[PDB]
Parts: sequence; structure tokens; C-alpha cells
Amino acid sequence: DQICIGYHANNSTEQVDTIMEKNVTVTHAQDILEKTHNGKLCDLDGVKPLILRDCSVAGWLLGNPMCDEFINVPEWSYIVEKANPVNDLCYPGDFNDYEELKHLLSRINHFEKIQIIPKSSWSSHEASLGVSSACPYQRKSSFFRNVVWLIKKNSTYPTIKRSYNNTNQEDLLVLWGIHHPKDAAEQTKLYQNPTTYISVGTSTLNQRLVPRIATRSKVNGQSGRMEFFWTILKPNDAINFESNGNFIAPEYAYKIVKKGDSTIMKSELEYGNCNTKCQTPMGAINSSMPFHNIHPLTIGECPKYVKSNRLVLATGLRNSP
Amino acid sequence: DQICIGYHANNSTEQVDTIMEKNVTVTHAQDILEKTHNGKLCDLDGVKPLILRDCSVAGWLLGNPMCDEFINVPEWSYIVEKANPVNDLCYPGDFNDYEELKHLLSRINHFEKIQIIPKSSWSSHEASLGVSSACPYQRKSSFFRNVVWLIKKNSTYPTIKRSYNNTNQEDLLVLWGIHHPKDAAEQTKLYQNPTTYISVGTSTLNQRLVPRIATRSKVNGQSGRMEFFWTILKPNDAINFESNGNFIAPEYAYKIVKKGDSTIMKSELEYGNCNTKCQTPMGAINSSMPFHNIHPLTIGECPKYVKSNRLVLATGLRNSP
Amino acid sequence: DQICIGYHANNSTEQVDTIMEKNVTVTHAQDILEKTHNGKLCDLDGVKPLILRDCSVAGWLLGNPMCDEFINVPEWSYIVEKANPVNDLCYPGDFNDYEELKHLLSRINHFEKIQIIPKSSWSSHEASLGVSSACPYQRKSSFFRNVVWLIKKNSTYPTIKRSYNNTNQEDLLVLWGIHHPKDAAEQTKLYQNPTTYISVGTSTLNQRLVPRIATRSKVNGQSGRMEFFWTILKPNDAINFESNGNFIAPEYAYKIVKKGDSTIMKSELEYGNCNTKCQTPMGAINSSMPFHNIHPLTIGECPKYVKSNRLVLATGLRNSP
Amino acid sequence: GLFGAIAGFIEGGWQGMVDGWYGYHHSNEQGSGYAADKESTQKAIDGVTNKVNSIIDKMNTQFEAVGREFNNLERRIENLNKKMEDGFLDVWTYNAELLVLMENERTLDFHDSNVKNLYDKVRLQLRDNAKELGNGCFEFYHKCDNECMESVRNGTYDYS
Amino acid sequence: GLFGAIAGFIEGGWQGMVDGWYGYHHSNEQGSGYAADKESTQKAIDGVTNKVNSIIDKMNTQFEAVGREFNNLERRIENLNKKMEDGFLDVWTYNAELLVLMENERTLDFHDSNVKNLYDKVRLQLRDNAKELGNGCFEFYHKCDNECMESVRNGTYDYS
Amino acid sequence: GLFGAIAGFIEGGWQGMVDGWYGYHHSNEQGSGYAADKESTQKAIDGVTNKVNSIIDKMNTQFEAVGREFNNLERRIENLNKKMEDGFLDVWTYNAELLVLMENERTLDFHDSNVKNLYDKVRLQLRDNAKELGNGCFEFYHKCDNECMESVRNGTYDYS
Ligand SMILES: *[C@@H]1O[C@H](CO)[C@@H](O)[C@H](O)[C@H]1NC(C)=O
Ligand SMILES: *[C@@H]1O[C@H](CO)[C@@H](O)[C@H](O)[C@H]1NC(C)=O
Ligand SMILES: *[C@@H]1O[C@H](CO)[C@@H](O)[C@H](O)[C@H]1NC(C)=O
Ligand SMILES: *[C@@H]1O[C@H](CO)[C@@H](O)[C@H](O)[C@H]1NC(C)=O
Ligand SMILES: *[C@@H]1O[C@H](CO)[C@@H](O)[C@H](O)[C@H]1NC(C)=O
Ligand SMILES: *[C@@H]1O[C@H](CO)[C@@H](O)[C@H](O)[C@H]1NC(C)=O
Ligand SMILES: *[C@H]1O[C@H](CO)[C@@H](O)[C@H](O)[C@H]1NC(C)=O
Ligand SMILES: *[C@H]1O[C@H](CO)[C@@H](O)[C@H](O)[C@H]1NC(C)=O
Ligand SMILES: *[C@H]1O[C@H](CO)[C@@H](O)[C@H](O)[C@H]1NC(C)=O
Ligand SMILES: *[C@H]1O[C@H](CO)[C@@H](O)[C@H](O)[C@H]1NC(C)=O
Ligand SMILES: *[C@H]1O[C@H](CO)[C@@H](O)[C@H](O)[C@H]1NC(C)=O
Ligand SMILES: *[C@H]1O[C@H](CO)[C@@H](O)[C@H](O)[C@H]1NC(C)=O
Repeated sequence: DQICIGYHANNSTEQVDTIMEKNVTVTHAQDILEKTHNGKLCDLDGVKPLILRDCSVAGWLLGNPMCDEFINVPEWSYIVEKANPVNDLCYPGDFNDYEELKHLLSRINHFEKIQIIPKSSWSSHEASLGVSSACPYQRKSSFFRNVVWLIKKNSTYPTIKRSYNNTNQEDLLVLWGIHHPKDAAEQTKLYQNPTTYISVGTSTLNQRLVPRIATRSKVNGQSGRMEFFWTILKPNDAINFESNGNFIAPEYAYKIVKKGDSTIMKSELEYGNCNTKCQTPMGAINSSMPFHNIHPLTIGECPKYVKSNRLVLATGLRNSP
Repeated sequence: DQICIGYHANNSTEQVDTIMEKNVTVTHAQDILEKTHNGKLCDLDGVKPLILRDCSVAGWLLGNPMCDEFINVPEWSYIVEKANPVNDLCYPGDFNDYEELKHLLSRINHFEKIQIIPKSSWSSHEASLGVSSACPYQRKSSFFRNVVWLIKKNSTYPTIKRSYNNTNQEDLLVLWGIHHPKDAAEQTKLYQNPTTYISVGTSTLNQRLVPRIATRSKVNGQSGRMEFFWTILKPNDAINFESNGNFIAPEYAYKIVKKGDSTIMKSELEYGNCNTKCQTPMGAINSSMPFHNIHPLTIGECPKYVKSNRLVLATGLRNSP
Repeated sequence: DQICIGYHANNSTEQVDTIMEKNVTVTHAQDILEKTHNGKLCDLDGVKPLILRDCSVAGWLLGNPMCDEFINVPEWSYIVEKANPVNDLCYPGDFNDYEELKHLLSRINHFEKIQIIPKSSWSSHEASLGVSSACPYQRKSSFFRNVVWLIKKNSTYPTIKRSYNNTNQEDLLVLWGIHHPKDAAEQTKLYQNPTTYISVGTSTLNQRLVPRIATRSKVNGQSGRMEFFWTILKPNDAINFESNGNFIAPEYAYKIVKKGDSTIMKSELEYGNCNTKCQTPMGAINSSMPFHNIHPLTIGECPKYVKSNRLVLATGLRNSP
Repeated sequence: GLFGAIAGFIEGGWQGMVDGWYGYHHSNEQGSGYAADKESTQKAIDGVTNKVNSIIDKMNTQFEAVGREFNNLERRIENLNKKMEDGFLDVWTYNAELLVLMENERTLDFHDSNVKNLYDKVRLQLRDNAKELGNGCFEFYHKCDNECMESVRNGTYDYS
Repeated sequence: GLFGAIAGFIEGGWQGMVDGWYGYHHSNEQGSGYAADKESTQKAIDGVTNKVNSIIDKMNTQFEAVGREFNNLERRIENLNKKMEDGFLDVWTYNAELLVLMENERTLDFHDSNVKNLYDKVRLQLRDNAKELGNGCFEFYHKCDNECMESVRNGTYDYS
Repeated sequence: GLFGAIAGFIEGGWQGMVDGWYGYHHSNEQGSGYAADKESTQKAIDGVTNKVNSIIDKMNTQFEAVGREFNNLERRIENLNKKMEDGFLDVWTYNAELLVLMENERTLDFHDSNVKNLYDKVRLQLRDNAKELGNGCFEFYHKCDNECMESVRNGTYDYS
């Protein structure tokens, strides 16, 4: 009679690596690295993200005529933007401290747009003439919808003196711009005054923009340039403007309504009519696993990322061929 | 007769963790993570730090009327500043490249303040009229004590042409400012000249500041703004000034006397009439141990920081219950 | 008769360290840390690097009279510059966004210099009078060779209106400058017009430089300053200039011919008439090994760097004394 | 490997024994059979479960790298932001690759030690009542029926 | 665990033996007593002291993170400066947690191996002059008085 | 150390045996000689070669830190760029120092285990045909000429 001690074998094909040896077959093994994703952009925690589609953050905020879809958006979970949005600054120019603003809007989850200077309150200037062929809407010359390109009235551009006082409880994102024309004739034609300025001030702001008249390469037909500026206006602070020309006045500002964790993501994906916990630019992750190699940059309840093909722990023992 | 081999046991309650098992009781164990600190700000190596208390670095350097305690400070070990110092720029405005300067003063351990332009040498302007209710001293209108707010004399502000040549062996921190008024009347009332400037130059500096006249929100009663600028002046270099108005002239500059390892620390703590080797914002560390979890940012002979509750090595062996 | 099991010994002196014990003698050991380098700057992959020697990147691009060696350089592998090149801006001044440009030229491996505005095409100004004693060539007053210091002709400086359109397939680095004079007399003496400007524009550029007249410390004899600016001009874009004075016009621009991996290295070494795979500031590495402690910053097929005296693996076993 | 039992003095594994990781094959007059050792198997299961969960749980959490925007004249700080994430995510790539290699080697040795200690459990149990055959088997000097065989597995044979 | 001695063929520890980590209990006509093995204890003390000091000393030094000031329009680079220190100090949090776990496991195994080698020291010393009882004790076939017992501990019994 | 063979029940190494890492010394009527065990030596060579290459290969690649230029008013971000590279290159300095220490300790134990398993290979081979002397030698109860001695080394003595 006989008793033998011994160990488990099976027909497992699973190999792992050690320091001393590689491709060792084992009875059981556990894979820790995730490699799968549904391949779509999905609501975070049951709330739809802000997918700008063909518009940029600038295009959206300024109100490019081609971004009407996002005239009054609801609360968002995270911001998705394409690699090179076609609808950015329809009128050529630049947006001052754009990246810092983009970074600010990552940590916001809802705006409310309010009127702060009615378009119809410009009793001494023309307010409905500032349209351009660079910014078409339905084959018709138009302009960024949230700011107003003021023009002289009766061969006179009186000095603008206006302000808005933030009587609300929330911070206020306020946007304005300055028009840099192509030559002196144009300056006279639009603003009368040859030597103009734009002064803007808050508790902390103190600027005086001077437009710049020059010939430059045409972009969407224009040698002129629009240059845009922003500030956060604090509860109970006021913003003051003064200009004798070239002023792209605000009409609408943004009341910061909901704040929270998010950021801007570069992705060419559409919405997936779907719902998730975790998200990469290439796709959303649904699993229990604790590591992945899909994409560096991420948002959501995301298991950790690393750059590797295969991570596999031995759990069982050396299997006998 | 009999001989047995065996091992130590005791009544140790100390548990540690391993990969395979956790809360294993052992006969001896060594704790490596430090968690204690005396809870006070203490002299580094027997030398008192620069504790600004309610003043900021700007307030101190410019000579805010409320920072008189720090009129002529001795050599310091490190700089402590509160989260939001109440005495900063008493007259509202901004300090140009403030953070870069703050960073410069971290690696300094002693200034010597020298007069470079006597206040009484301004024979063609008024030098003792530049006080403001924004900057009170003992219920009386005053101003930053190290710079001079010049004013017109006899309805005339002649063009200032001055300079200081650094005949010393040390580098020199030099501070000046420009006044941005609220309207044209004020400009005339203070400086006569409507169109003014401030040009400043060294071997490497080349600037021309232009003040900015505007209505803006009142801060400490003022719609005007003071904007301050600095430079390091090298041994044997000179600094040149020219202005026909709005010039906040220097009187005092700082001779960099002692350099060395330090930095600015945000802490609400007072001095502890005490002496130490290592320091965090929350407290000073005195021990032999090699790790801690108290606070990220630190200065002194400080054992290393990590974010963890408990680190404990087994030294003895498994204790038998 | 007898059979014994046993292990190898030799007369190896090689010691290694373990966790439990240190300086343990072993029969064999492998050193992994590299510590040697030929001590010279060598061609990368059989192609000579750009060794500026006593010139800086600014001096080279602007065409400082003392950098004639690098008038028309061939394709380079990497850029070497001394700690403090003696030939930088011979005429004192500054180079706008210098570090960003330096960083741009790291990832380039060949320029081709083209004429874009012939020096002899300035029919209404003087183009051959702009020389300075600050910039000597063979004891004779000269100037940066790639830009042109224009001067008034017949007590008149007409408004310059020029442009260049990038009809090439490659991007174009274009350089210009502005002269900041010492006083109004000089301004009249050189440019006639008291109030001058320089406007420059592309698809994306939009600037208007205004010179700054001031007394400042003399450097190489000059209280005046030259300030230089650059842009990349895209294929099919044009650059426009307009000025009524103080304009340091371009003549030559750089066609970006070869792009690729490289960067600027600070080293006091000369060329070694040699050829290598890997390079540090102190010397080039030739070996099979996988780690080193020579110098942090590197380029080439370089085994990894770490800060340690000795790394040695045991391969054999404990040797018996 | 390190402890000489698996693929050593025990030549191979038993395909037939499926109820556990380590165990017994018996042979007597009533027959021959496979049977797991519950305690030894469940010790190892616990250990290896906790080794796994320790690698997962103590990652709390690694670097959480959410993107930034730099522009055409901030190429230096973009490169800096680039290099930071290279360096980090390539530090974890080293950790994780090597951790898994080292712990894969220990886990196999853990199993080798377990089969060895099981062997020695029974050796000490049976004392002089059986001969070691050197291949992991003991041959009894007396009849060992199923009650006897199960008493070896319980740890209750010759309880004194 | 790995070497089968502590909490294995040696069931428990001796509370009574306080002068060292590993040692002897003897029993004869003159009495019974506990006594440490100096060499074995001091080997282990040295080792474990150097293991500790290696974890401490070779940290020379970790990241020394002294703070910076960024302003309202430098939120990107503030975030960058933020994330850097997250990533780093969370890399050391992984190292240190896991180092301690792995070395805690080795230290226990180190002790297990030590008690095993001590057992085998004496087994080889006594050869056929005593019987192994399998619980860590040897029963002598001859009288072993205190001089004899101390000679076992010295390594001097049957010196040949 | 951990496995008790090297510098334990085998007191010392053989200077005379140069053809391999582990092996045999025989002694009989025809003479005495040293001879390596090929298999055991080549197992270890493979292992240790792969341990080395694993430390080298899996570094693919560490941080590749190519320099940047910051100016007089960008001292904060220069310091930031500074501190990043401190922190990183000092993380690898910890990894590498400690990796080498831990694997140096395992490699010695690997060798100790190897000499032990070789000893037990032969013990099981010779069964009751020789006496263990406790110093790593077996004394045969019968004549063992060179053909016999080589048959022990082949693994072919008493092949059944
Ligand atoms: C415009 O200004 C002119 C001055 O020439 C004035 O006479 C005229 O009445 C104004 N026109 C309108 C339409 O109000
Ligand atoms: C440059 O020249 C081409 C003609 O060769 C023209 O089509 C293009 O529009 C020009 N670019 C600009 C910016 O004017
Ligand atoms: C001030 O200037 C006036 C010019 O109206 C001159 O006559 C007068 O004497 C000056 N006043 C003083 C106090 O010097
Ligand atoms: C804004 O309005 C409130 C009155 O509702 C006033 O008290 C406050 O001072 C105003 N803010 C400014 C900057 O003038
Ligand atoms: C320069 O301008 C003057 C005007 O005084 C003109 O008469 C003269 O002919 C011009 N000189 C030359 C050399 O062309
Ligand atoms: C400063 O003064 C010294 C004379 O003491 C002089 O040599 C030096 O050039 C002066 N510096 C400047 C910038 O003028
Ligand atoms: C493991 O490595 C082996 C031999 O080096 C190689 O043949 C194979 O590609 C690897 N395993 C698998 C499943 O590919
Ligand atoms: C260790 O973990 C145990 C069981 O998981 C738990 O009860 C306990 O909280 C831990 N030890 C201590 C002292 O808290
Ligand atoms: C190893 O350390 C020993 C003792 O701590 C010391 O004497 C020696 O300097 C080290 N080895 C060498 C070769 O220097
Ligand atoms: C194990 O087996 C014995 C003998 O066959 C049996 O009587 C008993 O039920 C079992 N005892 C335990 C403690 O499992
Ligand atoms: C150890 O004990 C022996 C026998 O009792 C005693 O004679 C001697 O003094 C000791 N020898 C050594 C080397 O410690
Ligand atoms: C090993 O040795 C035997 C006995 O001396 C010899 O006959 C044979 O050639 C060898 N066999 C093998 C398999 O190496």
C-alpha cells in the first residue's frame, strides 16, 4: 500500500515570464493589462459631454455663425474638440490668452449666457452694419453673434463710455475685441476718427488697446484682423469700456453656473448615444481590470495607463508537458 | 537527555504586512515613517527667518506704511508669508514680474537698503505731496516709503533726467513705478503735461512706459492705478530715467548682501522663539528618522516625504500567539 | 571509494553588494555602468555637427562680421555652442523670442540661405551707410551681414512698402530688426522723421514696432540698441513691411531644407576629426554597455544615464578565501 | 526550482487530480485514487490572492495625466510637458514589467516550497511506518486501508 | 513559511529564551534550561541591520520638492508643476509601500532559513549519537551532562 | 546562505575544478579527480544570463533628457525643468542601486539552491549504496571504478 504527494497539472497553454526564464507554461494565470474599449465617446456618469464637433472653443464662445447648434448649451460632463476645427475665427485674427481660457473651461461644467449690453442700446452708433463675407451665414455676410462690430453713424463715432456691474453671485466671463484694419481709408470709412483706442478696466484689469493699420496677406478675403480679449469679472466688480473706434463690443457674457472635474479632449469621434464611467480619445473603458495601454490622456474612473504589450501574473504552477 | 533547537517569542503586539499576508505579529519591528513636528516656525541653524507676518513681499519692498516693522531687517534664514497678506499694494495696481522677483528673493539671505536718489534732491518738482488715503499711516494719508510720488511744481513738470551708477561690488535691486490716472483732469492736476512717458535703461534694460488714463472700479477709494517695475543693476552698470510725468521715482534700492539656500513659505504660523534643523509649513521636525508624511514642500535637513499612513519593517520574527 | 559534490572557486578579487551583506567576493561579476568617453565632439552617424565655435546662434543667423566662417554652412548633425560665445550681438540689443528660436533650430538639420530683398533694390533710401564701430570687420566699421541698416537719402526717408511672397515649397525663417536710438538728434540724423514705426504682417503675424529713444549705458560704445524679431513664413504666404524709419531690413532669409532629430549643446570642446554614435558635452561614447554616469544631457544611440559610482551584478558565486 | 520538489524529486504533475493544487495519490487493496489536501491548497490560494491584490490595491493611484494646451511660441514648455510624461509613464513601464517578472519567479518558488512542506508534513507523520521511495511516495510497512489513508490526509494518523 | 521550520516542524517559539533570536533548550539529569546560540543570532542581527540601513542609506536623496509661485494667467504651468509633484511623490509611495511588503516577506523567510540551518548544524554535529524526534529535538543515546550540552553549543561536541 | 549548502554543509569551494560552476570530486583505486556537472552548470548559466539581459533589455528606454534654454526672467520654469530631472534621474538611481542589491542576494541564493539540488540528485541516485558523510561526500559500500563514477555523473548509475 502506498501514499504519494504530488501537484496539479492541466492542459493550460498560458505562458508567463520570470527573471530567470521566459515562456514558462503554468496551470493558471491572471491578465492585469486592459486593451479594449467600446470605441465611442460616452456620457460621463449619465450626463452628456460637450462635443463641439466642427467648432472650436473660440468659435463657440464668440458665436461664429456656423456654430448655431451651440447657441445655448446644457450642462456638460467633458469637452471634445476635433484636431483642426474648421469653424474657428471666421474673420481672421487672434484670441488673447486662448490656451489659458481653454484650460479654465476644462474645470467648468455649465455656463449660462446673459445679455449685458443690449445690441439695441447703442443709440449714437450703428450696431447692425458690422457683417463680413469672411463670416457667412446662409450665403449672407454675418459676424460672431455674441459680440457687436460697431460702426460710425452720420460721419461721427462719438467716444463710447459704457460699463457692466456684476450684480450676480457667480463669476462672469466677458469677451470683447478690437479691429485692426488694412489702411487709413478703411479706418475713416468705418470709424471716422484716425487715431483710436480701447480702454478696459476692472478691479484688476487695466488695458488700452490700440488698433494697428497695415497691409497683410488676405485670409478669407480680409487683410484686416480681429483680436479678441477676455476677463473673469468678479461678483460685485464692474467692467468699464471706452473707445472712439475699432471696438468689438460685447453683448453676451457667460455666467459660470456649474464647476467640476473635466478637460478638453482632442478626438475625431462622434457621440455614441451611450453611457460610461471612463473615457480615452479613442474609446470608453468598461471593465473591472486595474491597468491599460490604450491611450495616455484620460478622464473618468479609469484604471491606470502604461506603455506595454503584455502583463500577466502567474497564479498557478508550472504545468507539465 | 535531550537538546532542542528553537526560536524566540515574546509578548509583542506589533503587526506588519507582507505580500502574501497582512497583519502578521512579529517580535520586533522598526518604524521608518516620521509623523511628528513641534508645530512652530523655528530659526534655521540658529538664525531667525524672515517672517513678514501681515505684509507681503511687495508690501515690504515698496515700503507700505503698515510694514514699518521691516524697515531695515537683519540677515534671514527663510521667508514666511501668510496665505493672503492684508498689507500688499495699499494703492491698487500691479507689480511687474512679481513671481520671478519672489523667486529671486528665495535664494537671498540678506539685503542692505541704500539711498540712491535722495528725496530732497528733486529741486524742480514737488516730492512731499504724493500721499493717498488708500495708504494711511496713523489715520494720515501716506504712501509706499521707498519710492517717491513726484508732483508738478508751479504748474510745470519739467522733463526728469536722472541716473544712478552702481559703484558698489554687489548687485542692486531697483524699483520704480508709473501712475495710471482716472481721467485727463487728474493728469493735468498732478503732472500738467497731457502726454507723458517713462523711459528706463541699463546695459540690458530698454523700456518706455506710457500711463493709461481710464475710469475703472474703485479699490481703496481709487480709480487710479500704480504699476511697479524692477531690475537687477550690475556692478558698474548705470540705470537711467527720463519722464515728463506719472513717475514714481526710486529713493532706496537694495544691495544684495548675503546669498544662499532658502525659499518663500506659505504659513499662518508665528515665530516659536525656538531653534531647529528642518521645517514644514505646519511645523519643524526634530528626529533621527529617515521618512515622513506631514507636508510636501520643505526646507532644511529634512528626511524624505511620502504620502502614506504607515511604513513598518519587520526586524524580528513571527511571534507565536 | 568516494564521490563528493561541490562548487567552483577561483582567485577572483571582485566584490559586490547585497541587501544583507556588502563587499562579498564572487567568482564572476558583470559591470553594467559605463564611465568612459573619448573626450571629443564627433560626427553623428558619419555627418559633421554644426560647431559654432566663438559665435552664438544669434551671431550666426544675423551674420555678425566675425562669424564669416558660417556664411553658407552644409547640413549638420547637431548644434554645439560655447558657454558664453564672444561673438553674439556686436551692436548691443536683444533678440525677440530667442530661446524659442534656438529650440526650433535644434530639430533642423539644414538651411539654405536665399536672397529675398536685394540690398541694391532700395532705390529711395541709402543702404550702404549702416555700419558701426560696435561691429568691426578687419578694423573697419561694419554690421550684421544678413540684414540692412537703411538710412535717409537727401534728407528724406520715404515710407517703405515692401513684401516677399514665399513661392518656395519649404518654410522660411525671416529676420528683421528695429533701431532704438539714443536721442532725437540721432533720430533726425539717421531717419529724418521724428515719429516712426515698423509694421509687419503675414497670415498670422500682425505687429507694429515703435522705436524708443533714450539715453542708456554704453555697450561697445553704443547707447542705441538694435532689437531683432523673427517669423516662420509658410509656403504661399507673404510677409509685408512698412516703415518710415528705424527699420533694419532683411536681405537674406533661411529656407528650411533638412529636418530631423538634434539639439543645441553647451560644450567647450573642439571637433575631433572623428566619427561616433553617441555624444555628451564632455565626450562621445563607444561601447556595448547599457548604463552610464558621465553626463545628464545627451544625443545619439546612448545607453541610459544615472548618478552613481558603481553598479555591479554578481554572476558567479561566493568565492572562498 | 529553488526547493527541488516540483520538476525535481517529484518528476511531474497529476492531470488526474483536479480538486486542488497540491494533494495525494493513494494505492491499496481497495483501489487507488487522487485526493486534494484542502489546507495546503487553501493556504496557497489565500497567499497568491493577496499577492495579486497587493499589486493592484497599493497602486492608489499612479500618475493621472490629463492633457494641456501649449501654442506655437511655447514649444519649450510643450516639450517640457511632453518629456515629463515620457519619463513618468516610462518609469511605471519599468516597475510593472520587472515587478511581474520578479513576482512570477517567487510565485513558482512559493508553489515549490509548498509541495516540499507537504511532503515533509507526511514524512514526519508516518515516521518509521513507511519507506521513502525518493520520487515523492511512501510505501507502508503495514496495511493502510481507506480509513487509514484518510487519516493521513486529516493529519490524524498515529495521533499518539 | 518557505523553509518549513518556524511554525512548521518547530511548532512554536520559546517565550522563556530571551537572550537571543535562535537557540537551545536542553534537558538532562542536572536540569533543563534555555540558552541562545550567539553566532546564529548575531549573523542575523548583522544581516537585518544592514537590510534596514540599505533601505535608508541608498535614499540619497529622493526628490527635494521646494515650492514655486505661478499667477492667475499661468494656470497651465501651475497645473504642470502640480502634476509633476503628484506623479513623483506617488511613484515613491508605490516604491516604499511595495519595498516594505517584499522585504517584510523576505525577512521572515530569512529567519525561517536561519532556524532550519541551525537545526541542521546540530544534526550533522550529533550524527548517530541521537535520534531526531521531528519536532526540532534530538534525544541522545548516551548521557549528556552540562559540559556535553555546552559542547554541542560551542560546535565542539565530537570534534574528532 | 538561505539553502545551507555553500559555506554550510559544503565548507568551501574547489579551486581545482575549473570546467564548470558545480560538479564532482571522485576518489577511487584508479585515482582522484575533479569533473563538472554539465547540466547543472548550464542551467544556471542560462538562468543568470537571462536575469542579466532582463535588467538590460526591459529598460526600453528610461528617461531621455535632452536640454532646454530658459532666460533670465524664466527662472521659475528653469527651476521646474531643473527639479523634474533631479527627481527622475534620482528615481532611477534608487531603482538601479536597490535592484542590483536585491538581485545580487537572489543570485547567491540561486547558486546555493543549485548546489543543494545537485547534492540531492546524487543522494537519490545512490540510495543505500553509499553513506552520507555530512560534508557533501558519499562513501560507497562497493567498489566504484571510473565507469561507475562516470555513470553517477551521467545520471545512469542503477538506472533500474
Ligand atoms: C447728421 O449730422 C449733420 C451735420 O452735417 C446734421 O445736420 C444732420 O441733421 C444729421 N443727420 C441725421 C440723419 O440725423
Ligand atoms: C503669393 O503668390 C501666389 C502667386 O504665385 C498667390 O496665389 C498667393 O496668394 C500669394 N500669397 C499671398 C499671401 O498673397
Ligand atoms: C512760477 O512761474 C511763474 C510764471 O507765471 C513765475 O512768474 C513765478 O515767479 C514762479 N513762482 C515761484 C513761486 O517761483
Ligand atoms: C456694483 O454695484 C453695487 C451696487 O449694486 C455697488 O455697491 C458696487 O460698488 C458696484 N461695483 C463697482 C466696482 O462699482
Ligand atoms: C534732393 O532734394 C532737393 C530738394 O532740396 C532737390 O532739389 C535735389 O535735386 C535732390 N538732390 C539729389 C542729389 O537728387
Ligand atoms: C559707472 O561709473 C564708472 C566710474 O566710476 C564708469 O567707469 C562706468 O562706465 C560707469 N558705468 C556706466 C554704465 O556708465
Ligand atoms: C516567447 O519567446 C519564444 C522564444 O524566445 C518565442 O518563440 C515566442 O515568440 C514567445 N512566445 C510567444 C507565444 O510568441
Ligand atoms: C489589519 O487588517 C485587519 C483584517 O483585514 C483589520 O481588522 C485591521 O483593521 C488591520 N489592523 C489594525 C491594527 O487595524
Ligand atoms: C567596502 O566596504 C568596506 C567595509 O565597510 C570598506 O573597507 C571598503 O572601502 C569597501 N570596499 C572597497 C574596495 O573600497
Ligand atoms: C478524518 O478521517 C477520519 C479517519 O477516517 C474520520 O474518522 C474523521 O471523520 C475525519 N476527521 C477529521 C477531523 O476530519
Ligand atoms: C565551550 O564549552 C567547552 C565544553 O564545556 C568548554 O570547555 C570551553 O570553555 C568552551 N570552548 C569554547 C571554544 O568556547
Ligand atoms: C556516460 O557514461 C557511461 C558509463 O561510463 C558510458 O557508457 C556512456 O557513454 C555515457 N552515457 C551517456 C548517456 O552520456
